Formats: sequence, C-alpha cells, structure tokens
Amino acid sequence: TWQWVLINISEEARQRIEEYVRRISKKEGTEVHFEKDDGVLHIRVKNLHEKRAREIHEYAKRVIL
Amino acid sequence: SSIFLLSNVSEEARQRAEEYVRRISKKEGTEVRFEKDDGFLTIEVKNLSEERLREIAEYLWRVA
Repeated sequence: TWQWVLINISEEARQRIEEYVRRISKKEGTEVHFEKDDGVLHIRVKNLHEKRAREIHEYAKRVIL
Repeated sequence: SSIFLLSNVSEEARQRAEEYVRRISKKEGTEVRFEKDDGFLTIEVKNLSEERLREIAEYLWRVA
C-alpha cells in the first residue's frame, strides 16, 4: 500500500497524475482512492509494487514542475 | 508507505519540514527517507498511522 500526499500542486498536474495512477491501477488489477482538499491531494493505492511506486513518483515530479 | 511531495520550498522550509517528521518517526520507530530533487522535497515514511499522516499534511500545507 502506497500513499502520496501532493501539496500545493496545479489543477492540471493533479488531473494528469490521477489519470496516470488510474491507468496503472487498472492494468495491475488494484484500486486507487483519491482525496482532495485545498492544496492537498491524497492518493492511496492498495497493493502496489515498489518499482510502480517509484515510477508514479517520478511522473508526479515531472508534471508538477 | 506514505510519500509527502513538496514543490519550490525554501531550504529554511525544507529544514522545518524534515525536522517535524523526524521526531514523529523517532517516537513511532518507523523508517523515514528525505530526498531532494531540484525544487522538490520528498518525505517518505513507512507504516505511519493515518492520525499522524494528517498531522504532517496539515503542517506541511501551512509551511508551503
């Protein structure tokens, strides 16, 4: 289980990250839970491998930048 | 595992963010990793309670 807490990110970056995680969760057969507050985006992915987590984290920094 | 990602934070704010999480992980006995990548600060904690996770999220949001 991997949880991301993205702080004060763009609305377009949040959209690209959510869609990227949903595609990864669909192909891996797991489900992802999103939570949104003002400036804080929660992403909780059950049963995620370690290489997938690093990939999601690198893509997050790519689109948030 | 929980991953806190901050963007364009000052080194002043980076020290406060890291110091806050360290004593939390020091009290719970959990692994914590701090990684800097240009204007990004990654705070990765393992097996941290959601009660503590919301605390860190509220502090980092007030810091950022």
